[PDB]
Amino acid sequence: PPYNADFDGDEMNLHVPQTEEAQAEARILMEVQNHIISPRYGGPIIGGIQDHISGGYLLTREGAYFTRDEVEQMLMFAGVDITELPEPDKYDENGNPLWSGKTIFSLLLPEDLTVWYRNKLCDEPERCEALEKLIEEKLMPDPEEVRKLAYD
Amino acid sequence: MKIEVIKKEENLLEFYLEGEDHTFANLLVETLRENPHVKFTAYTIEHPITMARKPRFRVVTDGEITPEEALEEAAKKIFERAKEVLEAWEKAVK
Amino acid sequence: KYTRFEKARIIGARALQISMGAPVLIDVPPGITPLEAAILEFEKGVIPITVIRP
Amino acid sequence: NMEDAIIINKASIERGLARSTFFRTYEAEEKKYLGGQTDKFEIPDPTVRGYRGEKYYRNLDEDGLIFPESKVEGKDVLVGRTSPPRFLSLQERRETSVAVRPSEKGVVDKVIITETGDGTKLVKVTVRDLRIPELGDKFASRHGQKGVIGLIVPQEDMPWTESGIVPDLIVNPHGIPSRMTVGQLIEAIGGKVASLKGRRVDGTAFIGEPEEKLRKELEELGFKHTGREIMYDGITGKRLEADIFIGVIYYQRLHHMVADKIHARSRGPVQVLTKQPTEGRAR
Amino acid sequence: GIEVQILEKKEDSIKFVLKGVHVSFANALRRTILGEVPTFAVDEVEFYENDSALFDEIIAHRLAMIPLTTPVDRFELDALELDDYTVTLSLEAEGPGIVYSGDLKSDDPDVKPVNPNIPIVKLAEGQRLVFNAYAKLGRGKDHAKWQPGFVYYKYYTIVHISKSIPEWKELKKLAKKRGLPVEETEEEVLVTTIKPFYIPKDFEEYEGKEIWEEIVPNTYIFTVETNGELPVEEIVSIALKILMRKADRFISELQKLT
Amino acid sequence: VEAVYRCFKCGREVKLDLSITRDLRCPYCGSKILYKPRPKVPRRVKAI
Amino acid sequence: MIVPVRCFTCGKVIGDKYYEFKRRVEAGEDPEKVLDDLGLERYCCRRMLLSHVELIDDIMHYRVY
Ligand SMILES: [Mg+2]
Ligand SMILES: [Zn+2]
Ligand SMILES: [Zn+2]
Repeated sequence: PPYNADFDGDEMNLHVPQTEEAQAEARILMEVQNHIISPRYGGPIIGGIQDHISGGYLLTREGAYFTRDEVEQMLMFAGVDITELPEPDKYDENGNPLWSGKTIFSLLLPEDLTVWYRNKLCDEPERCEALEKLIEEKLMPDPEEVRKLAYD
Repeated sequence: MKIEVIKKEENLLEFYLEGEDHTFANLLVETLRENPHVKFTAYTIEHPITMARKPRFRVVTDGEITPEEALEEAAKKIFERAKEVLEAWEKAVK
Repeated sequence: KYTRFEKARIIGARALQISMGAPVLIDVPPGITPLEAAILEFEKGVIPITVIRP
Repeated sequence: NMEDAIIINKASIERGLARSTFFRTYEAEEKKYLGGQTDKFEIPDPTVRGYRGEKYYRNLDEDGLIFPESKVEGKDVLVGRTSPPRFLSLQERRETSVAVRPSEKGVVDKVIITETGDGTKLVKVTVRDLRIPELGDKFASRHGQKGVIGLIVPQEDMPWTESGIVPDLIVNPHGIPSRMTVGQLIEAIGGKVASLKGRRVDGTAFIGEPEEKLRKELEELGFKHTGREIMYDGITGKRLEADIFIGVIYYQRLHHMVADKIHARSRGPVQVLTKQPTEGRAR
Repeated sequence: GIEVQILEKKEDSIKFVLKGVHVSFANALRRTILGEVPTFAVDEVEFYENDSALFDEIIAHRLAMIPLTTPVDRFELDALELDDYTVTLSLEAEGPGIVYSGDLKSDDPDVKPVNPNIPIVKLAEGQRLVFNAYAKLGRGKDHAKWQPGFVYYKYYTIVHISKSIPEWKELKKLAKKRGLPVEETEEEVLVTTIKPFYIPKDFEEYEGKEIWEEIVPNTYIFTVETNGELPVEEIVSIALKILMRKADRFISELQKLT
Repeated sequence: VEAVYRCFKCGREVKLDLSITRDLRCPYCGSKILYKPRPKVPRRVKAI
Repeated sequence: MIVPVRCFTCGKVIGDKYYEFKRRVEAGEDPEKVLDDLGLERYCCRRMLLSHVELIDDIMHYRVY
């Protein structure tokens, strides 16, 4: 998105700084991770596009569940340094354990993050209003109470 | 085939396996997952082009047995299954 | 404290000094490049260059 | 394959899919100057000024012309030719050989010797180069959908339909809704219907075979009318959760190949006036 | 227990059911057959005269593409390191006519083109084509020229058709037309999916609630076919033996760590 | 430096010395277009 | 310019079956029946024979020596 580039024949140039001061300037000022937030409107410019959002929805949608091998393989593929799987979310028939998408996604978030908002999939405002009321009445709701009112 | 150790712990082993790809890696990890003493095991290709022949592994156990021993058990089970499949194929094809 | 312009300028001066023959003020792993040596000196806090502000 | 990139099978490429050959013709005149001085086709002696390395004259004949079917590399001399000297020197012969373009490569295909309108000798040499598809090569269907090869996948990694079909190409389902090219989706069904019934399908603009006829005919042949087939993942060996749309689509290889676009300059030469780097890949 | 049942058997195709095996081992066998089983193939050509309308690099590809028979007894085809034995194919043609694969003369009687009718190039009057081609053992992953055949499989599934559907007779007739084994029962019709079976458009509503499906665990319907380089049984046996040799080598390398 | 060449139209043997030749032509037909024939040395091609 | 030796997708050799298919389909026999007789089940192979065009025969007229 920052380059406004798509892989349909676009060509892009590359330059190599030749002096140590120029290399230091490029390394300190011009690193990509420095410019995540756009200066035009104070919002992110680098972010997930297309398949990233679609896969996120597929992973975190209601009813999504994964098996032992899928969870291990996807965590190893993502590069997460996990060494012990969490408790299974539900048990399938034949005794197989299953993990929900929420649990898998939560392993990537910082340990102390807290936030709530409304996304583009909101279609029944009563469901969101109930959750907002529950969060407003006490700033720390019981997770087992939120999971009864969970809505996409 | 070469084993190049990346890092190891009391119950963790992480190693490259050069000269291999998904064909043997997936079978090995799926055989390992049958062992009840393996807590976490998986493999990945760090890059489909440069690391096409270098699948990275990670094996973690609960301390009952050494990961290097679980690997031996899995590789022996693979051999037994292959041989017993071959006998049935020979007996059925003629 | 430091603006990113000041940090970049200090690191660029230190890297050039190290490359031209100045000794490194901290031990470094072998094979490192002078720019990384200057960056290491910086985050370790050993900087002998100060910035003038009106 | 995101953002209009496409993924192609390695085995199909190795079997002769989209394999192409590139041609380029070089020209060399034996000019006749005023006062009787003239050029000459010959092996450049080491004495002459501008004499490049002996390495580059490895593929020349005594008449000054390259042997056909000999493989050449960058800046290799095709036609050796010397020119009358320049008065700043004297008693010298400028080296004015015609050489391959600096970044090109191939095999000499044919050599032609003719006479110009003035009787001076004229030599034309054409060099052919095999172009196997690689990363960065541009492919486009006739419905306006274009892209470049993002990855070349081994055959055993590609998923296969449960009826025994392996895709030759994989495209992202994301460009379809935004581009609104339903005709490509209809052609995908029509191609498989034609290949299964044994005869081609007419796709004329306003009188072609309607979609509903093709959908019924596909169901008649034993497939599903939606054109969706069950595939198994090529890595894990288990079937994907959703049915996958697969068909046959006409695709074209464009002449925008990465082998002609890549270009890098370390120091190069400089322009005479502004003393700045020259312009273009050729120089 | 592990067992193998043959369903079809012909000149260059074998259809069989594998039971008791996990999906991982089945996919490993498929990949081993596709990529690991070695065959003979042309890898380098030495042209002497080529006046045909096709360049050298096209004729070379066409020569490489031709299947060549591979003897099974003379070589350790299951070894993880292959021999470098070389077989030379020579040809000389002239005048009008189509050059066929049967015109290739080999040094070794055990290595020769499988199909003697494959066209190579058309020659006009006064055109000559003389060359020598060198063939060597190679695996199916380095280049597709060395593939021994083509393999795929599918789950062994039983499709259940409830007789509560008003017109299940049409479904039974379609299933018998497709050639699948149909075992009619009370209130329910069982169709064994030896080959893919897609329900028609009008019955698509009945899918799931009435037309449900059952997947028999650890059972896969394999399909192996060859171009004639090796018999299919030899191909399967070689793949299975390579699977054992790889495990043995892994055991050795792992033991080396102690 | 004598060398052999092939005519463009009739494709016949023409032997000529270009360095001294003034009127380049096939003797059999007035064509001024000639090929340089391929050499007879063996050449090696990778069957990729 | 000439019939390919093997199907691009699966790899089955179909180089020898083109002329037979063309002759039988010209004679009047149903193209699908001819293809099924030749043993080309998967449509990946049938595409290669159905869509092929013979173009070696009209470039042979120009020679380069
Ligand atoms: Mg673009
Ligand atoms: Zn003539
Ligand atoms: Zn095919």
